[PDB]
Order: sequence, then structure tokens, then C-alpha cells
Amino acid sequence: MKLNISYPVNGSQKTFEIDDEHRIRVFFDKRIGQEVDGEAVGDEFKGYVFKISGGNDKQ
Amino acid sequence: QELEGLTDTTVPKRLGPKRANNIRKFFGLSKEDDVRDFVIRREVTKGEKTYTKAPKIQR
Amino acid sequence: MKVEIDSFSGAKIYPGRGTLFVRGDSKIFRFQNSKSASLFKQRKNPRRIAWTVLFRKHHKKGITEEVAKKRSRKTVKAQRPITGASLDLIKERRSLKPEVRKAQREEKQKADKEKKKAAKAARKAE
RNA sequence: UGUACAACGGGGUAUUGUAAGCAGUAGAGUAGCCUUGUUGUUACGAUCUGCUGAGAUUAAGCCUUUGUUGUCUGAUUUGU
RNA sequence: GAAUGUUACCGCAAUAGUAAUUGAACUUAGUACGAGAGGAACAGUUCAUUCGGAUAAUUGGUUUUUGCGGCUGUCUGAUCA
RNA sequence: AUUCAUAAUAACUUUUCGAAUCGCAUGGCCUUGUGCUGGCGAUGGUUCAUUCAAAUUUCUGCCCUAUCAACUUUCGAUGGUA
RNA sequence: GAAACUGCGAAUGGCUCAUUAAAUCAGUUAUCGUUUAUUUGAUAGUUCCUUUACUACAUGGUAUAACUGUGGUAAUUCUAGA
Repeated sequence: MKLNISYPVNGSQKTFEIDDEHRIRVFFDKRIGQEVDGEAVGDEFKGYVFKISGGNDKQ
Repeated sequence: QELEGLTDTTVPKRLGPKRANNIRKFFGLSKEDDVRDFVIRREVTKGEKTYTKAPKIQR
Repeated sequence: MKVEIDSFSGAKIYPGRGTLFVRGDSKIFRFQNSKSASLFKQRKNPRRIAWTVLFRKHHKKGITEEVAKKRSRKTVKAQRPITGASLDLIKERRSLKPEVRKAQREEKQKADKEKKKAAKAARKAE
């Protein structure tokens, strides 16, 4: 899928296209407001923790 | 590890305050420090001429 | 193989098991067993049946999963660029709180110019 | 006279659908009380909630067992 | 089921009986054939019909498990049972 | 024509309204301070009135039918009290 | 001076005559039985709440659009995130 990730401190934002479904399966069964760490989905996001704010689906 | 597109780069707040007390708390000055001097101005280049358009002060 | 959920009891259905019912509005229901199917035919409600997941949910039994969402208390801690402020000079000017006598020094010349302009207008009126 | 057998028990899996008793500022409301109320308390009251996916039953043609207690020499017949 | 020396096991097989059946679709091919109209088949594959023999994982039925629960009337003083 | 208008007492209100608004002219007083006063307006606002209306409403008035003479009233139909 | 917010308006106008036969409607009354944006004219000295530091009254506070940029979907006067 795609991740629109925003670093509000600097005020920046960027898209990231992701594959490897069993990485992104972490996000499953979560609410908009919960947090997750990033090495589980990508080691580039090691030590990072993101919160969810929303999103869009197909259609 | 820092992300080239979000963490490394940083972006500006496109505007500054327009409200007086907002400025006073932005710079933490006083109830008396003559905010008219602490104004943010945005120089432009329409051509050879330039100007900064210090916006306004409501309240 | 997908593992489906009972429309009535919320229990889990493995393949080859239970039934599936299709109602005149083109809707689907999945039943694990003739028990659930029979109560559905008797048009009971699961919220009043005591062995159902919906019941246990609505009565908050085994509800130790969800706890709470905490409260955040933290400042921005980042002076961002105003894009016409030059954040270095902006920190220099936010640090210029003392020496406010320059404000009154400029106000003195401004007041002098005010009286000068009043006099000039009153004279040009003549 | 033993990875022996049985009867009981324990556990598993199943079925049903949340036991009795106790408590509750739950309860349609109603009588009565006096310290008269500043929820004032006492009696009635189907029912509801909690202890309670509890309790009960579970091999008679289910499974299993480091458990407890016992049983394990009676009669008859047969020959190239 | 007596008798074949007894008893037990593993087996041979004389004889007797016998069961599998039919169709459609796709492709073959709008090909062959024929002026055109129209219009096939063999092989292959997927299914089905009728019949039979077993089975009971699942679905369904059955329910004296009178297993669980509920309901009525009545009787056990009431409650429980 | 009134329990009208209005006023007064007792209180009540989760509390209403009572200008943190804006453009021009910029003027007068001085113990000359960014001192004190000061105009023409626009907007908005509580209530009364008015106007624009609106809703109900009085009286009287409507075509053919009797091969429609009985209708309404269960649960609103007529009226009364709240 | 585009855009966007705010305030107004969009309930006027225009079209048609299906329904509707004491219903509409006409003419005539009434509101001492009511609401009324708008106009128009009048119209708040009383609001510091233990109201002697409780206070900015040269005037108090938080958002948020537009905009920056990231994106979604086939599409729509769709939109989220920062």
C-alpha cells in the first residue's frame, strides 16, 4: 500500500510505497489513534513510532 | 536513523502572527514592548523593485 | 481457506461446518450449528442469549482487552521558520526583550514629528 | 498376582445455557412509620444485576488415568 | 450343528451367482459435406441419469440420554427439591 | 368593553441585553503628556411602535345528481372541566 | 485585488392547474386570540460579584478556512492527513 507519513516538527511529509504484506500486517486490527513501532514493518523505521491519523481506501 | 525526505529536510511556517498578543507570546516580550517593531516582513521580487509588506495588526 | 464468523453467536467456523442462509433481501448469514440456526428461525435476539459474544460484549464480560487512551502533555519544542523571519534573526529578536528603551527613544522622535506635522498643517491652512 | 481386570473418583471432550444461597442505593409501584424527612427508614413485590460461559449430566456401545478399594483354581468332556 | 483321532490356526478352490448403464456440454468445427440453406462424427476432457455396494467427517431427520432449561394444572404447609 | 397599558413588592433564570467593531475629518484644552477632550458617519443590538406581511377567523354566496335518505359517534364524532 | 471566511439572499420571480365542490375563492369583519427578518422613529449611567488587588479596560483568549505540501480513487460542486 502507501504511507503518507508526516513529521510535524519540521513540518514535512512524504509518501512511501510498501510491499511485503507480512510487514504491513502489523497495522491490522488497529484504531486511528493507536501507535506502532516501525522496525516490524521496516528496519528503516527502527526506533521510530508512528501514530495513525486517518487514511483512504480503494474506491 | 534519519529519513532524507522528512527528518533531514525542514520546511517553514508560511506565515507569522497577525494578532498583537499572539506576537507578544511568540516573542515573550511584555504588555509594553511596542510590537510594531517585532513584525515579520516578507521581501518580494516583482522585478528590480522589492518590498516586504509587513501585514497588519488587528486588535 | 478463510475462517468465517457466526452471524449470530460470533463464534468461529471452520470449513465444511455449519450452514449458510440467504434472506430475501439478498443478505447472507453464517451459522456454526443448527442451534444458532434454529434460534434465528425463531427470530430471537443474541443480545439476550447469554452464551454469545455480542452478549458478553454488551455486558462487558471478558472485557479486559481495551483499557484506555492516555493523555498527551508535551510542547512543540521546535521554532519553525516563518519563511520571512530568518529563524536565526528570529531567535535574536526574541532575545531582544531588554533594552526596551529604544522603543521610547523612537516614540520620542515620533511624537516630535507628530507635533511638527500638526504645526505644518495648521500653518498650511493659513 | 500384572504397561492384568473391574467398580468408584479425578482430568479431557461434549450438551444445555448462567445453578442454589447470599448481597444489592436496581426495580413497575403500593401500604405504614416517625426524629417528618432533606435517599428518612420498615413490610410487600413478578423480575434484574454480581459471585456465574456458572451449575448439572458426561457412557450405558466417548477418551484417558502415577489415584482409592477390591477380584483373579468352580463344574464338565475329549486320545492317532 | 453330531460324526470324520482331538483341538487351534493359516489357507487352496470344485461349484454356483455376477453389474454396471445411458446421456449432455466444451473441443474436434460452424470444419468435413453441400450452390446455399443448413450441418456431422472418432479420439480427449468435465459432468450428469438409472442401478448397486459401503459409510456417517460434515448437513439434515429422529430422541426415553426423560441430558439441560422452561411452561401449565394439581399434591407434598411455604422456599429448595 | 378587560386580569389592558403601565407601575410597585416577593423571588426565580441552566442567565438574556447593555458596542473588546469599522471608514473619513482630523480639530480644540492645557499642569506638552503619545495627557484631556472632540465631529461626520457605517455596522450591530434589547424593547415598544410602524411597515412589509403571515396564520387563524365572522357573515352570505357555488355546478349535476334521490337509480344516494339517512349520516357522524369503534380508536373524535358534538359539547364540558383540567 | 482573485480566492476563502463572515453577513445577506437563495421562501421573490417564473411554470402548470393534477388534486380539491362550504374546501378554495370573492366581498365583508376580528385578533381584548398571535409571530413578524427587514425598513422607519423612539429606546439601557444601574453588568468590577465578599463586588479594599479579584482584573487587560490604551482592551482578554482558542480555533479554522483560503494558502504550502503529501495523497487517494474511474468518476462526482468527493476529500483525508500535516
